[PDB]
Amino acid sequence: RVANLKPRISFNFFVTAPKNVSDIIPRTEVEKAIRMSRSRINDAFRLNDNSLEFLGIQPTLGPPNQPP
Amino acid sequence: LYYNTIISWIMWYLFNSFQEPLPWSDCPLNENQTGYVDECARSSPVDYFWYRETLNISTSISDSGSIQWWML
Ligand SMILES: *[C@@H]1O[C@H](CO)[C@@H](O[C@@H]2O[C@H](CO)[C@@H](O)[C@H](O)[C@H]2NC(C)=O)[C@H](O)[C@H]1NC(C)=O
Ligand SMILES: *[C@@H]1O[C@H](CO)[C@@H](O)[C@H](O)[C@H]1NC(C)=O
Ligand SMILES: *[C@@H]1O[C@H](CO)[C@@H](O)[C@H](O)[C@H]1NC(C)=O
Repeated sequence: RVANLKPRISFNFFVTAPKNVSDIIPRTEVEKAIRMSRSRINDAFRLNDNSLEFLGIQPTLGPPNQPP
Repeated sequence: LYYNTIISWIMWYLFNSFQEPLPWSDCPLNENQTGYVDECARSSPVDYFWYRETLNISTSISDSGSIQWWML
């Protein structure tokens, strides 16, 4: 369910159980679902985690190195 | 005496080339790999190669540490 569509391209969304309109999936379970498939959503729109921001969800990993 | 110490700092920056992700181009991470080091986030990553990774500088002239073997 999408609300508050702006020109900058910003909206809010929340997820609901398939026919139970009263059952809203909690925000902590949607953040874990988006973190699992963020690389797949970025590729469908050609964005790169700085052009597709989920406010409240941050990229975390990536330790650098190689010289042994 | 000191003019040949500036050349030893130039030789340290020449040895640290020959690699495409140059060592002064990015910050290292924390113990917990979640964010950058606290004084690399406030300052530049080039300042966290000269002051902390090359010199390992202290907070005053009145306290000195050890010989810092890689600059020896
Ligand atoms: C739709 O979802 C609501 C929850 O949002 C379900 O309501 C629960 O119903 C059970 C038993 O009927 C109660 O024990 C829970 O306390 C209810 N939850 C809340 C938050 O009130 C409702 O049953 C669901 N409907 C269907 C058809 O699955
Ligand atoms: C960061 O990780 C280390 C494990 O090496 C741990 O000892 C330390 O307590 C952690 N710091 C925080 C703030 O959790
Ligand atoms: C200099 O570096 C060593 C390890 O390389 C560290 O133990 C020491 O605390 C550093 N000195 C200062 C003043 O931070």
